[PDB]
Amino acid sequence: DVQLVESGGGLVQPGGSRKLSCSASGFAFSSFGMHWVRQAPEKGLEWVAYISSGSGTIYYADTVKGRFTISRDDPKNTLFLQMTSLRSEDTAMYYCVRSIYYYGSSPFDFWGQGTTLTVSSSDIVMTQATSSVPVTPGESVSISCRSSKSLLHSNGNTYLYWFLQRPGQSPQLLIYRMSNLASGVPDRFSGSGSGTAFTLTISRLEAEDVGVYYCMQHLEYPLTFGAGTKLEL
Amino acid sequence: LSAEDKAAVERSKMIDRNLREDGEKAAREVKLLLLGAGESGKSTIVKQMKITGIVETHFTFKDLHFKMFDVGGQRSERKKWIHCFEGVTAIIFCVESMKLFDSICNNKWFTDTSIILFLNKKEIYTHFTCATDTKNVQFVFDAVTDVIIKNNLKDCGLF
Amino acid sequence: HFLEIDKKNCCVFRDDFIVKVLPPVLGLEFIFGLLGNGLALWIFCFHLKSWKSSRIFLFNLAVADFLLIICLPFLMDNYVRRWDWKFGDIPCRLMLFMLAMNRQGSIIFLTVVAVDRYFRVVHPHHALNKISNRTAAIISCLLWGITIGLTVHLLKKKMPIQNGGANLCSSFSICHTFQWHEAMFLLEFFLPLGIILFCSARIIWSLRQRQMDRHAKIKRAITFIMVVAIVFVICFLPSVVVRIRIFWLLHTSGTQNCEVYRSVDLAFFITLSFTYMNSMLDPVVYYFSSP
Amino acid sequence: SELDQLRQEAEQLKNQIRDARKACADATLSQITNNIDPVGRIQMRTRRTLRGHLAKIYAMHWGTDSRLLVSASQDGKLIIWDSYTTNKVHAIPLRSSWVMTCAYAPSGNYVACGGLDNICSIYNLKTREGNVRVSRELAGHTGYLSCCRFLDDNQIVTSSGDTTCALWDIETGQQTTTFTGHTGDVMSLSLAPDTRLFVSGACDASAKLWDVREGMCRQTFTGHESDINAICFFPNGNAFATGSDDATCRLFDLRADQELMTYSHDNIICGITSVSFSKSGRLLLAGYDDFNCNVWDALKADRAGVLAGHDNRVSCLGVTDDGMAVATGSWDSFLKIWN
Amino acid sequence: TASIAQARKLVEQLKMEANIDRIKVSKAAADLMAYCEAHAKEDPLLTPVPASENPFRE
Ligand SMILES: CCCCCn1c(=O)[nH]c(=O)c2[nH]c(Cl)nc21
Repeated sequence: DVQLVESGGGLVQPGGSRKLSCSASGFAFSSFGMHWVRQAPEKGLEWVAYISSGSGTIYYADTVKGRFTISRDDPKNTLFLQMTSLRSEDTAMYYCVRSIYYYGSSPFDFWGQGTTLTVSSSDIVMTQATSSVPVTPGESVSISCRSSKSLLHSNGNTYLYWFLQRPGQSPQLLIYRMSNLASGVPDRFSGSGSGTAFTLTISRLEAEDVGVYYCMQHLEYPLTFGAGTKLEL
Repeated sequence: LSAEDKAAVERSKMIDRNLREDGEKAAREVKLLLLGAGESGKSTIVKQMKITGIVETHFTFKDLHFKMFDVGGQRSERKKWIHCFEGVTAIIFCVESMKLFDSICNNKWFTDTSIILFLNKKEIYTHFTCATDTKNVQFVFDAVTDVIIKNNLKDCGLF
Repeated sequence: HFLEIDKKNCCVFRDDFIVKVLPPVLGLEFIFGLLGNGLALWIFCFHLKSWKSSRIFLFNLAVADFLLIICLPFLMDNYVRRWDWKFGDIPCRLMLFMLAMNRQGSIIFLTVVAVDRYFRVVHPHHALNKISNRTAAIISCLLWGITIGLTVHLLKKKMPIQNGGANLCSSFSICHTFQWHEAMFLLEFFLPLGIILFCSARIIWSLRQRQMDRHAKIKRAITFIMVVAIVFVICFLPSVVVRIRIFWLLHTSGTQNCEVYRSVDLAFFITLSFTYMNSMLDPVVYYFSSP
Repeated sequence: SELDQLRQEAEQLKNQIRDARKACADATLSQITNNIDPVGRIQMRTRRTLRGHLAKIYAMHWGTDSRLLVSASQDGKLIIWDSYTTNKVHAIPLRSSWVMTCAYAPSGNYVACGGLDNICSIYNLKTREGNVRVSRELAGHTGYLSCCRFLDDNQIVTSSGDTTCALWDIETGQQTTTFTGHTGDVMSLSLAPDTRLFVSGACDASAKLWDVREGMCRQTFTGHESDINAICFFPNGNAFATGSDDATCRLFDLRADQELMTYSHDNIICGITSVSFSKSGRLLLAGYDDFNCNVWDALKADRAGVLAGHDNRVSCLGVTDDGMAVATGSWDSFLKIWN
Repeated sequence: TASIAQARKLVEQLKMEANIDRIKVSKAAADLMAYCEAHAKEDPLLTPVPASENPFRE
């Protein structure tokens, strides 16, 4: 089965340098692109870096540009992140996500387990006004998050994604391009929208669906996530 | 052009890179078709130059790779699948034989491909095989060489 | 007679017998090259859709020949007026630049076609016999860039020069110095001459040695490459021969009364027009050879 | 004492069925369609040119969404183009280089491709990884295959050169039903839009019609002298065309069980490689091996237009499921989308 | 029995296949033109559509 085990981190002094070795064991690696998604403690997700297939395209977030480097080693199936001048706000959990781009593909399909890193001490903006929605199982609940600019493109598809982060688990993809459904999820989930107003509708709440929902745009880098909205029984 | 479309274009470019590498690697190969009675030493001369579906033989002689497709494995009608093998540098013949020769000498799709004829027991080239296979391989390599000369001269417009 | 150009002692000559031979030959050259190159470009760009690597080089040669033929009418107008450029200063430098650039381009692409044939016939298994269209286009652009790089100095060196009562717009003057221009002319004949001769000799020798003269169309191919070499030599030999002769008459004696130059000077420019016959004859032999 | 009587019975049956056919042949399609307005001159230009192949292209097939087309070639490479953008989506390398045909599942999940290896291997596009893996190899055909078509994600109908068509089951890999009625090799297939009947052009100048559930020859059509090299259903599902080496298309009818109208031109003396209708069943595109395909009219034999942008002959062609364009894979390793 | 079985199968096929149910050439032709005229607008090849709706463009 697909897995992405990373390593490193645990205690760093300010201004230091560390390495994370993200490895995809036993599957295609040269075909897939890879990103780095960092999650501040009890905060939302924040995109960090992305190296393309064949290392022909590399992109960093504006807040870590010049301090972070991302490299891949295809023959041994490893991904690296070199941090320089680790500030106080860089303490977070770092994930490893695969993303393969072609017509009909589902980027951000699989997410790594994540290794915590501790430090001793413009673009499209997307908002989720609602924070906590305590809803008992059995009744449909709508979660909505709005974008500053219309995510629709001249091609005709809108690049808005939805993720579910179960407590103590890595986020997983369940809706890509605002309408489709990731393979391996129940059909009860379904989203919709037009341009700027995006919504997510679940047919019925189960016991295992409880978690936090994130929405991210993918027209152009940097890809800003959204403040996660939590739902509880 | 969104990020997804640009990454798809990059993937396509990598695909063309791999395709071009494979094409350059396989262009130096030369394909040959083995055709004959089937019991007149065809396998004998095949193993001489060696040192379901269609039998395929591969070997290099002098900075050039030879692919030899034996057709004796399939006993279906010869004309019906002849449209696949229309583009081949030459056909090696090892000696119903007269009818087969007459049919292949005036094929509509074989009006440009030469025929190499071997006597064990378009231009047609003939050779009498000997104990030393080096002479026979030299003859077949030379004939394929003139075929390549003709193809290049036709491409450049001189021919 | 005597004149000074850029602190250089030169001997220009505005004589007769120039408005007698040169304009009749130039006019017929123009009116035949127009039709030949128009038919070649029609059969290349529009009526045929198949771009092979040798055909790109042939098309480049055709483009150079067509541009040279278009430039030719202004040359006919100039020689009609008995060496009096009545156009301007920018058009004169532009015309000299175009003349030099497409002459060198025609020679370079002729050499490239000869080298391609040499590789096709003698070295059939080499890589350069199956190159991609991208590489061929890159090579074409590189050769064009080399030509422009060798002729920006003609583009920049001077403007039309007043003399007597008229103006002269020329670059092939005679002066007591050996600049890069005359050496470049001698090179642009001799080096491609050697390359073409070597390629043609090797093609002939290999075709005859490999027992190929029996074939019918191959005999036509041999005779056509032979006449290509012969016509190149015939079209480009008198100009360089007269240039070497005037160089010898320059080093020995020289800067004298310069009347001795005139007897051969009129021999030069006439033969210069002969080179344009090359541009006329390539469509006959190069593109018009498909059976 | 038995062969003669049965042969005479067969001859009598042929005579009486031919007389029954001739009974309702009072009218011809030409005089019926003489009144309707002709379409006129049709200009189809090469909108796009998909390059990347390096050998002759034997077959291709559009997806159901009519944006992706998978094309085979001699180099043993299977390429899934994106017709709108002309950028590759996949490049599958094949075990053998003699693939005569490709296919495409209606759902777009699976891809099939077969050839001289007597195998129509089904590929798994949307897998967990990013590489297309072979999912099955259907063996059991005595000879070479020429067209395997997908009923759905789990049923495929093959057509081999051993005078036999079979309906396989993907998980089991064995033929549930076999169609043995032909005498010569089979070169074509066309699944009806309702996916219940199909017609295969054999080598005996006869095209038969079958039932995917029963497994018997429902009807049989003749009218050609050479082998039929193409087959294409009418969009309504009641007619089909037959391309043969005699340089003449032949529109048939299932209900009438007879030739309906012929398509001949003396200036063409070269055979037919592939035939494909249009969305509305009005234009019968036929690809001849005389280095250019031309557009016909399904009703009045009007040679409306010619597609002559190909260096070599057009081997296979097809039309989208929404009728927007057509493509023509030729022998110079070029796919051209004409609209 | 090879010829006997072959002739038996041939008899079966040429017996049941026969000509069961048939229509007039005029009827089939009328059906064909009815289908063509009912779908003449929705065939982009028959009526060259404007480039704005066309998904193939330079
Ligand atoms: C356009 C008037 C130029 C006259 C002198 N001249 C030259 O300066 N360069 C040349 O290439 C050339 N060819 C011929 Cl004929 N005359 C030439």
